[PDB]
Amino acid sequence: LEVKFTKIFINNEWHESKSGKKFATCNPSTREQICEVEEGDKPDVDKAVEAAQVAFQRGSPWRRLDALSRGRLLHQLADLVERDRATLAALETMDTGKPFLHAFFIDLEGCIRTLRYFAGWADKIQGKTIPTDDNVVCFTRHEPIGVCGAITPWNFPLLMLVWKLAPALCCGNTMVLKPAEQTPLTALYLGSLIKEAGFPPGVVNIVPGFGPTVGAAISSHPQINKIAFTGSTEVGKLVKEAASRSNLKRVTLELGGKNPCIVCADADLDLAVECAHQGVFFNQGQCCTAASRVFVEEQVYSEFVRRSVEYAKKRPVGDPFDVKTEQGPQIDQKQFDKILELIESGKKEGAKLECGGSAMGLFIKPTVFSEVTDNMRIAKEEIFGPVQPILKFKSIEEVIKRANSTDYGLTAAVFTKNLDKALKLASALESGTVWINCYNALYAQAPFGGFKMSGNGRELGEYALAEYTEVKTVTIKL
Amino acid sequence: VKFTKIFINNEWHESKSGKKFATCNPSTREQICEVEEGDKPDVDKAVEAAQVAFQRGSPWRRLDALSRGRLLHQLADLVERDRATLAALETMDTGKPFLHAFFIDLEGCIRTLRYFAGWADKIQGKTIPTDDNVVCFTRHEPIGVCGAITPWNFPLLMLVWKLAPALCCGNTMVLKPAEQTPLTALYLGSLIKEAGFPPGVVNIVPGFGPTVGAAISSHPQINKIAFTGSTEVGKLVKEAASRSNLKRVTLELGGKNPCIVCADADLDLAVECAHQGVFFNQGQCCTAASRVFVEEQVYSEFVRRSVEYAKKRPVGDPFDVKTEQGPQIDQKQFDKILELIESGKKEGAKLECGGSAMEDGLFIKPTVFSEVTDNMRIAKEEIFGPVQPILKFKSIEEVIKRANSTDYGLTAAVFTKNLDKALKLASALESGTVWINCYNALYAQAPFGGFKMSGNGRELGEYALAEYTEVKTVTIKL
Amino acid sequence: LEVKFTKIFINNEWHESKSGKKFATCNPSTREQICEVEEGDKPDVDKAVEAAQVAFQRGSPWRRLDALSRGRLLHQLADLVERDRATLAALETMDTGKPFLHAFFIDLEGCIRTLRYFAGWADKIQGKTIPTDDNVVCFTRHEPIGVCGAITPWNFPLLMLVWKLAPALCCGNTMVLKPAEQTPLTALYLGSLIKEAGFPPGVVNIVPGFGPTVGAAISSHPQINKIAFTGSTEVGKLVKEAASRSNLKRVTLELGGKNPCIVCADADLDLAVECAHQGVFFNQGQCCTAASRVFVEEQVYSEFVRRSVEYAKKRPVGDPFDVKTEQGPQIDQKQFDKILELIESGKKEGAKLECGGSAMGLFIKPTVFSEVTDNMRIAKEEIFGPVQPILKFKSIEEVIKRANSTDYGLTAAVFTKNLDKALKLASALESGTVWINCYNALYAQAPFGGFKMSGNGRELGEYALAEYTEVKTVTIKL
Amino acid sequence: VKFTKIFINNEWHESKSGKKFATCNPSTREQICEVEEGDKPDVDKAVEAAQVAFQRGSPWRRLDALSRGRLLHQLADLVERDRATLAALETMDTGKPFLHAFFIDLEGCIRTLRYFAGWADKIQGKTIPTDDNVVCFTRHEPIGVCGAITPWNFPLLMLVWKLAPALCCGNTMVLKPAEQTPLTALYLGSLIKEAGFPPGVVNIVPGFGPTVGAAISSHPQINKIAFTGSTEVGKLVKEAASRSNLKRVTLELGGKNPCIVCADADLDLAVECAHQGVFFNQGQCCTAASRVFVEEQVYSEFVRRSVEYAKKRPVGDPFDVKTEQGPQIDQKQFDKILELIESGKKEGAKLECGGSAMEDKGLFIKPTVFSEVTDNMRIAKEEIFGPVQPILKFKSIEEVIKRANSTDYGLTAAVFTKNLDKALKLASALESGTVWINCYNALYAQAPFGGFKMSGNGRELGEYALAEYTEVKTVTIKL
Ligand SMILES: NC(=O)c1ccc[n+]([C@@H]2O[C@H](COP(=O)([O-])OP(=O)(O)OC[C@H]3O[C@@H](n4cnc5c(N)ncnc54)[C@H](O)[C@@H]3O)[C@@H](O)[C@H]2O)c1
Ligand SMILES: NC(=O)c1ccc[n+]([C@@H]2O[C@H](COP(=O)([O-])OP(=O)(O)OC[C@H]3O[C@@H](n4cnc5c(N)ncnc54)[C@H](O)[C@@H]3O)[C@@H](O)[C@H]2O)c1
Ligand SMILES: NC(=O)c1ccc[n+]([C@@H]2O[C@H](COP(=O)([O-])OP(=O)(O)OC[C@H]3O[C@@H](n4cnc5c(N)ncnc54)[C@H](O)[C@@H]3O)[C@@H](O)[C@H]2O)c1
Repeated sequence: LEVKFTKIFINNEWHESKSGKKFATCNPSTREQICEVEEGDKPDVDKAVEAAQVAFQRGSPWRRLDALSRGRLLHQLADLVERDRATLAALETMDTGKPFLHAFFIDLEGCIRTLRYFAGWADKIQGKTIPTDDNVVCFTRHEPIGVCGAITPWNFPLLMLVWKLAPALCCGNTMVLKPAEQTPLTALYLGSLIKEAGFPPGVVNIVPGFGPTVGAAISSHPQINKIAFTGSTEVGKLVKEAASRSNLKRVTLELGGKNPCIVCADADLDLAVECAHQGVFFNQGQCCTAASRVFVEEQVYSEFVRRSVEYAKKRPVGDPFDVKTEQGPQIDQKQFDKILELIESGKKEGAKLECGGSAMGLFIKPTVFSEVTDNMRIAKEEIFGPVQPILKFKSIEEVIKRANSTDYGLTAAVFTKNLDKALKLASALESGTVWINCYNALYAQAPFGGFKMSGNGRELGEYALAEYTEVKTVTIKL
Repeated sequence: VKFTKIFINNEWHESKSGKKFATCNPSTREQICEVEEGDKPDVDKAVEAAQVAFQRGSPWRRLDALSRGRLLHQLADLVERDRATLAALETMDTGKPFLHAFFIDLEGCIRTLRYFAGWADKIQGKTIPTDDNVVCFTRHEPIGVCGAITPWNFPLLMLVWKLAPALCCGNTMVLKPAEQTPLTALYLGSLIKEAGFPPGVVNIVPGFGPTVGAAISSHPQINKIAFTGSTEVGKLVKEAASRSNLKRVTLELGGKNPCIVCADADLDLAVECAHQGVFFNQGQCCTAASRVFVEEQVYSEFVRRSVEYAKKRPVGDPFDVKTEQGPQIDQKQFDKILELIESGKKEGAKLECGGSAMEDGLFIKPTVFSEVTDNMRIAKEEIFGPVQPILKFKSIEEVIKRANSTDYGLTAAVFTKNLDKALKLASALESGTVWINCYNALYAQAPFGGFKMSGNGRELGEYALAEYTEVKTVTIKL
Repeated sequence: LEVKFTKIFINNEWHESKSGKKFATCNPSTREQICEVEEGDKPDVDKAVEAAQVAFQRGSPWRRLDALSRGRLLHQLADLVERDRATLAALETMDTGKPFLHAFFIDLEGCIRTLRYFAGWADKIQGKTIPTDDNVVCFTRHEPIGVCGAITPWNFPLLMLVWKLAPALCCGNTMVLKPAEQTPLTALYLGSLIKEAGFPPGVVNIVPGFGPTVGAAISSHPQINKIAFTGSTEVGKLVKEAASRSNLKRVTLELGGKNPCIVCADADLDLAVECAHQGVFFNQGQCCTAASRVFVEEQVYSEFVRRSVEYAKKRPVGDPFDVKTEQGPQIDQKQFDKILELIESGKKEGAKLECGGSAMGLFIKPTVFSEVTDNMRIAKEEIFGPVQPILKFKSIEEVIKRANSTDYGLTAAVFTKNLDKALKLASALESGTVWINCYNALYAQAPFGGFKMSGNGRELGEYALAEYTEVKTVTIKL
Repeated sequence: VKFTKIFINNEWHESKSGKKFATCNPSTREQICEVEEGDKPDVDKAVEAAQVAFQRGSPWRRLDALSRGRLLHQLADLVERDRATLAALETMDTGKPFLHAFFIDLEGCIRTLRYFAGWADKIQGKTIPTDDNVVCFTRHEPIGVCGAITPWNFPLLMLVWKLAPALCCGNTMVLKPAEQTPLTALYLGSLIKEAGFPPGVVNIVPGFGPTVGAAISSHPQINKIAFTGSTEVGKLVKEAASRSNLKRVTLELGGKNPCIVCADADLDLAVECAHQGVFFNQGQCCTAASRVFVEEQVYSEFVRRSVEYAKKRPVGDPFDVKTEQGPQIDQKQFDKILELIESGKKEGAKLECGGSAMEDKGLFIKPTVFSEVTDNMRIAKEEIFGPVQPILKFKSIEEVIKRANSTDYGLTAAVFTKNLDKALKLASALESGTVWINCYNALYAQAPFGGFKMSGNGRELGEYALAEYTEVKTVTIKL
């Protein structure tokens, strides 16, 4: 499979970098180089931001479109992505090491449902008419914010981009996007379909490059109105801070978590075992929603640990293009070493290994730690790799205090047949999403986001539209 | 003056340092009293009080939704009871005409409280259609402990715009008034205790910016901070939030608000509205109409009648029945104003009245400048004083570009009888509020806030609830 | 306690019937006459409708009020009802035979919560701004429907009146009310409070009288815009048909039902026994929400029947004014003879009397039927008196078909600890309200109403506002 | 004409009676085909089929929300693929200019389908805060089996305004097109089947009013009905609904809609708008501008410019690219109109053009303008539904308000003025479901439509349409 699109994307034309520089992207499954990609910088960002400003200029074609046509263009874009679903899944797998079937049936399915879902909102973005006084007409407009910058991570490259572009374009904004340096490939392909669908030049522009260079340039730009970042807490902090330093641009942040997973005695234990396994080990464990703190009630603890080890010892690891591969390699050696060091962490600290604990190329064998306590490091640091740490609890209100004691709050899951327990837990957990008797159940129509240091604002759902619009009161006196 | 101490757990406290700052009457230039000077150790005590008041099982948490509303109505009952006392303190602290604080500043607080009293049992999440065997819904939960930082120009009302939605939504608060204007907030606490609010739901720490405010903005257990004040400090607040615990942030900041006048318009209506829109609150108001664009056909007549309005504006003792304009807040502001006046002369604008102080005394003569251009300082910097600069224009598409030329975007006003002209302008002005044939037309039910660098979220109306709640998704598999 | 209000209420003035006729109202507790009431007719109706028309006329004081003042007037009325709480409760007990404490702590509490809840909606009824084309402004108004008529039954006189008047006034309509002929007293007393709160003349008018006479004049009236009826299916059918044949006025109906009460094996039996008993015998069983069909899984059945009988054998029956009286007399002899004929029915048909079955005065003692089948009379006909029948079932899917087997669908209740059983039943029961491990849990903020033949619109919650507003599209082109 | 039979369970059926009725082209004045004549026993079978398809556990009920939407998009794709065929039949059955049915009627169907396609995964209930230990929420469930009864003036489009929201929300349907205009509905049935809607989700029974329509409105297992047609039959529908099972009812009825012209209006813009608003679809329109109030001081100049617009309006064969007005729908309407015209003279209005038919053979009526009209005349009170523009005269805004609100009708209103306050004051005072300003017939799938007072009950189009096709359930849980 050959990589067509490697340049910078602006006014629906392909540009090479002003500096002339280029950077490489590698296949984590072979460690070998894939291609060279134009490396943009502050000069390239400036150009893209101009373009998106002109395309947003009042009187521009994009602004003159009627709402329903914005939806038509997103439905066409989604049509093209379905036409080329296999290519895109494959570019994604070469760049991230993800199983091809996971790329094809998950990442791409999510991009199409998201794109279609927000095409549906485009003529349904409604403000309000407000009663005040007898002789007054007062109403509200949900106007487009303007120029929106988007900065995405390496673990769900295409999908995270789509979570932003889909509501942004639906609402009538324009965009300058920046993929992670590790994985520019799909984003760039997508830009080819954006031309082929009909989007007027300048509505979407794309500058690949590095964090402290292209990304900082966006976050600090004086004529970008709004920025949406998905990635690490560390960088999220800087992005909000550069945003406020510069022009006070609006900010959406989705960051990581140490997400709890609570198993009650009265759970259906195999559903629970099955979902905590999938929740830990999906996408090589390199996923923001990973189920990295599994609390089990004392009475079913050993039976839970046992059954989980079976699942982990039997999980096929290999070449992501093999159809039976359920786990590929980590993204690169930098993550590889990060993970194994943290396994040492728990060894060094008293946790009980039950399987794995070593490498196997860039593969790490599925690892289960038994008998984990809150103060351990694999219990407080997001591991972001195939490591399942299992803890033990006695009380319902005990487990609540313990799950809520991190600084983060992205996700939680609870497993029980008991109506009163499921709901009482769902209300008390400080989490952006609480799954009950399921894990990784995501929907285009259900909002997603963090409490606390897991982030700001929401993506997906009707709630995404609040992030891409500016509210205007018009008040008329008679 | 009865209330001077730090308010925590419905109790009055001396500063942990024992220090005290003085508050002063800008009319008499005499000192009203001394107020406890808080610092970070005081803020810690208040935040802890608000945390405890917010734990699950807490009296405040276990209250009915509708009970929260009844609590807000009883408070608004109390403010209406002590309405004259409160308006009186506010006039002492700010120099504001007593009748203005009584019929405007105080009237806003009672209706704001009443409006948000009615929202308590109407904060509604969503139930979301997904799959045949899935129940998925969203809950609008309180963010938690909420910080307010308010300015000196509308001390009690800018307070209430924050306190009122916050409580309605079930949060707790730590409030910091401006060092110049602490009294009303300290009095409001006593009414909160008399109203039956459980202790710790509201805590008030008076003191200063780089001290108490900075403590509030970077605290690790404040979840959300709401700021009204200057742009320079708003940036600092958001930076502190971004760098501490990523707390949610609302900003209401200033503006350079245009006031557009077509030859079409009711000139008598425009001249008074523009006049009241520049001079209200001694010009010290976020919504001040500091850039009056007039169509040349009616230009000179506008200047003539505005000059008359200004020459006849009664300036004097705020407590006298007929005072329309009191003294500026303090000597720092006073000098700021005269210095910007002078720059206008030095740069070529045409003085038509005022330009001077009066009895040295903190009063400034109502000042009108004609022949103003966009490059001038009196046309770009926010004066916060009784200075009305009048500009000139010819075409509508010319006026739009000139008005949107700031980095600000709080407020705009348009005067015309032409249906299409009115609506075209309402759509094109990049401002949070566009008034048509009125000015300063504010309602608890219409939201308020800035485009661009004038601010971030919204206060008042239904949109204010967005800023004091967190969206959780609960997804259940069957 | 002496009745003060006996006459017809129109333009805030008391009036004798045009005919001079009057009808008596009697105390079921005694069988004796309480007083005489002016009996209106089509002539008096016509006069009331004109009052409502003039007060709803454009430019009238009522229409000139701002929305938030409609709220104040509702808060003021609620305050009056709370001030005279015990008197209204007593008038209602005199007229219905209801326990005073039930009149005081339920009926009246529901009136005060409803008045206050809909006071909060008045300045919060919002239409929409709709995006279409570049040069078009389109928005909607939720305008007031106009003159609304309201017709209530005898079993909750004040409460059912309030359920219509609170949302109707909240949205700015005007009304003509009609109590049941059996209970006019409290409706009329309320009218005196309406004058005392400050509602403009004509906003509310009351014309007591009989169904086919005053009630038909309302349903048929060419200048009433909306009718809201609570009562019998038979009369509800006629009201809708008269409304259609006349002027096509809008219609709300809340009718009766045969409401199922489903008990699973894993239910908390004592809770389930407690609520199914209370849900049958509340208000002497004379309740639209009554649990006249109790399905039990045949593992707990006899143990359910047993404990049920203990509850029925000891529920104290006596003078509604005695503190410990939990069951008063039936509304009159006509209702009395309906129930005990219906008992006979079940005897013939093979049901097992477990207790009761006889009279004692106008009192019926708690009667429980066991071994009850779908085809029995007491399983299909609304008993509307203290008769608890108990059925038996094996499957979830069986009980689902059997409960939906009616033409009615007002309420349902479900008892189980099982998360999946609760929700499955909740989604599958064709009922306007489904309770889970509770019964008769009503809130001002939660809508109420019927599926199928149990009713049409909804009452309470935001959803009631739809029944009292008319939608207008305004579309402007530039 | 490939499709003439009864559509039930995505199959085709002959009437149980074996009877058929004729449909005829109002331009040829000849018969197009025969269509099965249904009666109650066929409506029972269709209703039955709609129930089984609606049973819990049925395919349609197990689809996820988004796939319901994907189906509606898929059907809108087919309507656009066969756009010409569908617009043609419509012109054959109605007399409508082909180009009007292609660019207006058929375009409204595709946008309506596509707008409500997007709503299927966005029908959102509420969660309600009550007590510390209570979970309370609402669900917006499908009402169940829905029946539609549509008129002959916009056959396909009035059908789609009903089918689209209903399907979106997961209902099933029994449709009945008007006996004059069955063809498009039966063609639609094929496209619903080719789109892969499960059998029974949509069922179509052609036939007559006191027959099939009455059978539908009184059916004990139809849960909800949506009716567009005349007021007199709308009353009958609601009555039958009340006598049977209290099924929910939506009514879109007629109007006598005012069109108000201020002196400060763009007169050229008002003239054409007023003209196209009276004469569209040969005047046979619920939105028709059947009462043109003009201010005295542009009055006679308005009349002058309208006459010119009328005398130059090309009447003729609907398939000629330059026809702007075809023939009336049949002889019955034809006589209605002429009989209302003559009474116009009898009562003293000033004919200014038209007032007669044209051919001896044809069903064409000359564009007819009346001046010097007054509120008491019949052409000012009764709905003409034909090419007749009566122009009235007024002085005051408060006077024009009272006069315009004086009907029992209240569907639609139009105001022409440049004055911001005049515009908005009238928009609040006019008791009408839709008030246009400086435009006419400005309809969008996103904006609701329907009557005040006797012009109807509910709304169609916009989010408000979903309210008529769902049933609200509260679920309250105690902990
Ligand atoms: N040495 C450490 O302590 C440490 C800790 C954690 C992660 N890391 C490194 O960061 C990576 C985390 O992976 P990730 O992509 O999911 O999260 P990330 O936050 O590092 O990157 C997310 C997105 O933000 C961009 N970005 C990075 N820095 C930016 C900046 N200052 N301004 C604007 N944008 C910026 C990135 O190019 C990317 O597109 C790891 O590969 C690891 O090498 C290092
Ligand atoms: N051109 C200038 O010299 C300039 C510029 C900006 C601000 N200021 C000062 O601010 C005042 C403007 O009036 P204002 O009250 O409306 O705006 P402000 O900037 O002083 O902010 C007002 C509120 O924010 C608080 N605050 C101040 N500094 C803070 C900090 N570092 N962190 C957290 N909170 C802080 C203050 O206690 C006050 O309650 C002026 O009087 C002036 O002294 C001056
Ligand atoms: N006042 C009048 O003069 C007047 C007005 C309108 C229609 N009509 C006559 O009605 C016929 C159709 O005109 P229209 O389509 O505009 O209005 P309409 O109300 O008669 O028909 C609309 C729809 O309702 C159906 N329908 C008719 N009677 C029904 C009934 N009893 N029960 C259930 N459904 C029924 C029809 O088959 C059609 O589908 C014409 O023949 C016309 O002459 C007369």
